[PDB]
Amino acid sequence: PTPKYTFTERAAAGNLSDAEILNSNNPTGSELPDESDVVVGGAGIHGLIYALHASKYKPNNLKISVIEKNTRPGYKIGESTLPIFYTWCKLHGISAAYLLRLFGLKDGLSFYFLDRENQGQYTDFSSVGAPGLVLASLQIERPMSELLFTILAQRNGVNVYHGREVDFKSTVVQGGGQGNKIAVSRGKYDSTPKTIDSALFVDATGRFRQFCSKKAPRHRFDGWNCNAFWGYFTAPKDESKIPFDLYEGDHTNHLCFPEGWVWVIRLPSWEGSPIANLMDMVTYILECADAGVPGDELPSSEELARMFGLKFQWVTSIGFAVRNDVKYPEDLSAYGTREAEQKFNYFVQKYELLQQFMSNFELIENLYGPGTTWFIRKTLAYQSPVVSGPGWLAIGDACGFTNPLYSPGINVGMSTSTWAAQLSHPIVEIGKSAPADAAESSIRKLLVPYDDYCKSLVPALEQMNRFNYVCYRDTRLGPQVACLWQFFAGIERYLSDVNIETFAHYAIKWVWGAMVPEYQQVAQKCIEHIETVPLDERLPDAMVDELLAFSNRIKSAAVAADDFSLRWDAILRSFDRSLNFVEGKTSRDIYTRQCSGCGAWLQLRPDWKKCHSCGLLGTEPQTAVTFDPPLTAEEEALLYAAWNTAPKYDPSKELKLPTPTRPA
Ligand SMILES: Cc1cc2nc3c(=O)[nH]c(=O)nc-3n(C[C@H](O)[C@H](O)[C@H](O)COP(=O)(O)OP(=O)(O)OC[C@H]3O[C@@H](n4cnc5c(N)ncnc54)[C@H](O)[C@@H]3O)c2cc1C
Ligand SMILES: CC1(C)c2[nH]c3cc(Cl)ccc3c2C[C@@]23CN4CCC[C@]4(C[C@@H]12)C(=O)N3
Ligand SMILES: CC1(C)c2[nH]c3cc(Cl)ccc3c2C[C@@]23CN4CCC[C@]4(C[C@@H]12)C(=O)N3
Ligand SMILES: [Cl-]
Ligand SMILES: [Zn+2]
Repeated sequence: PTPKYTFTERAAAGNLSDAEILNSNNPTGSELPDESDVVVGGAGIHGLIYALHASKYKPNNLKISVIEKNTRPGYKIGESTLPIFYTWCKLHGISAAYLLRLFGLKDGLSFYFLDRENQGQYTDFSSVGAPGLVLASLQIERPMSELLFTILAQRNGVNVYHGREVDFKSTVVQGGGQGNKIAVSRGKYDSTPKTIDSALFVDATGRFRQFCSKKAPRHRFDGWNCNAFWGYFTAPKDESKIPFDLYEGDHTNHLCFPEGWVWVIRLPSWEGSPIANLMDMVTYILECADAGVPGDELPSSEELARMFGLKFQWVTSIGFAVRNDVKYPEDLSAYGTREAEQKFNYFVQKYELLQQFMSNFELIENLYGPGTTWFIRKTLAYQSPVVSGPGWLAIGDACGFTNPLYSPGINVGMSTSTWAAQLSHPIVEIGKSAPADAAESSIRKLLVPYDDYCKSLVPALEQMNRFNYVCYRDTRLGPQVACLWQFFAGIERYLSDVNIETFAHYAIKWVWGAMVPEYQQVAQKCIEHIETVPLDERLPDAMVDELLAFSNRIKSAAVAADDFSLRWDAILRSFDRSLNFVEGKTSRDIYTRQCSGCGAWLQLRPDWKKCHSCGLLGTEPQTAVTFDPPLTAEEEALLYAAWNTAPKYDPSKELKLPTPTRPA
């Protein structure tokens, strides 16, 4: 495809604002429609996943308008994504060659557990992702993922309006498929709001819960909650002085300790780029995806930035997520002038390993505009007690949220967004095909499972969060109990069989494994023990021994009962094939390498000879995947064969679940 500069030129010819150039790409036009089947409040990632999935699940059935108050896709925290999300992107026709032009490669999770009383001691738990011919995960800058999904939405019959605000004071939402009247303005100062007559309203306003807060108070779980404070840093090409052995920047890295943990996410940033030029670059990428342009013949990230007049740089997202029963000194002014900055820098010098780690990084000022050098968010976890009602439902963060840890926000959260999307077709047709009272009853009954799923979902994720946090108080429980169990219970068995049709059904059965009975049993034993030890004390060694022996006893039976074949010892660096911990073991598969020119992490596969980020020809990517223990040529062929194309939908085949086989 020859690149087009359609939006760049249109923006300049008409002197168009950011919201105007974006809204000019809408199928129905740059102004709001008088009527729609669905109106979605919010074009964060979940409002857009919802709109894309509803449209793709049954095209040309629902008219969908997404209303977003930001003038262009806005900054959001929440950058790490997981195989289920990549698979969703691939099912929606965007595979890794194209996604890697926009986003950072993620190919593993790694955990380093710092001993608080023996400064400088640590242990680790490391998993790899998958070969490049199998799948990828992604580290995403959220202004770019929300732009990608906006453009993709507009190319699939969905209208997305930036610069517009749902007015929840004058909006009317009513049941029975009768009629919503969604008031949309440019903000509070605007006294010519427009109304969209519509059948279904979707609350995708995230943690602000702008509609469902009207139906129930925010719910908080018992016990401590968490706070987060974070910033953006350079991303060193040379990672070798990082003080953790075998550290890799293409993992989501977790530095874990009694008070909480630090995330470390390497990702490219497009900040400073004009919105119109970005629309042209994204549109080009999608035309290239449509045409099947091979990776090596697709321009690199840096070449796209030259072609479309963009700004591109590598950054590291680094943040604390710590318990809110931490005691701070009253005066933290030695550490900075803002609270977020003060608590971040204070926590870094509490651990010699965090200070040594951070000394590989340089703070970026105001990456996302003035005031954004530092971020702080307090009291993270909450649940919405009501997530649907006559004329509406809620998805994503508007249902509830727990913690950054294991990235449930996007990757588990998209189970609500994609199930709501699928359900939206019969909800709208019911209202068009039955009188009001029966329509409303039928819709209510259809949504009982969705309501029930959301109700038990956040408590399960909250118990998952606490399980990990308490085990992070010790350098044996963290890796050998909490990480082991999250990986065993939550690995996505039979993900290669998922298709658009089964996606929501599969996703709601996953829950990161947090509903697996043996997982809950080990989690409750640890939480019950550890929560009785004040935060400022070390766990008694006998308590660690007892909890470790318990975990291992439950684990060995649950692993024996699982029927899913997996080369556990190639994925986890420190465990054998039966998921037993091995004190010295370092061996495992190698799926990635760093470009020697630009530092970007790359997937090893023989059809990608050039770095996808800077274009430098891998000297001769003789560097092939290393399987340890080895695979034959046939076994390798078989592996890649399973992941080529998702199977067609078979309404008679039953869905194989992601979770371990039950013991019978
Ligand atoms: C510190 C931290 C780290 C995290 N890390 C991760 C991670 O690594 N991975 C992960 O998966 N998750 C992570 N999360 C969770 C993640 O940030 C959220 O789950 C996710 O961004 C929520 O998406 P959403 O679409 O529901 O809401 P949002 O992305 O918050 O979007 C809601 C949208 O609604 C809009 N809106 C609000 N009011 C109106 C109105 N009246 N009219 C129109 N529009 C409106 C807002 O402008 C906004 O764009 C993290 C969360 C925190 C706090
Ligand atoms: C199931 C997947 C998505 C997965 N899910 C994880 C969760 C955690 Cl917590 C850690 C690691 C993984 C992995 C690594 C896997 C293991 N599979 C072996 C055959 C194909 C595949 C898919 C992939 C692979 O190549 N790597
Ligand atoms: C298993 C069932 C009850 C189910 N349970 C769900 C839970 C969620 Cl969260 C979403 C969708 C479903 C479905 C739809 C299914 C899928 N099955 C395919 C073969 C037979 C069957 C039974 C039925 C079918 O025809 N429709
Ligand atoms: Cl993660
Ligand atoms: Zn490069």
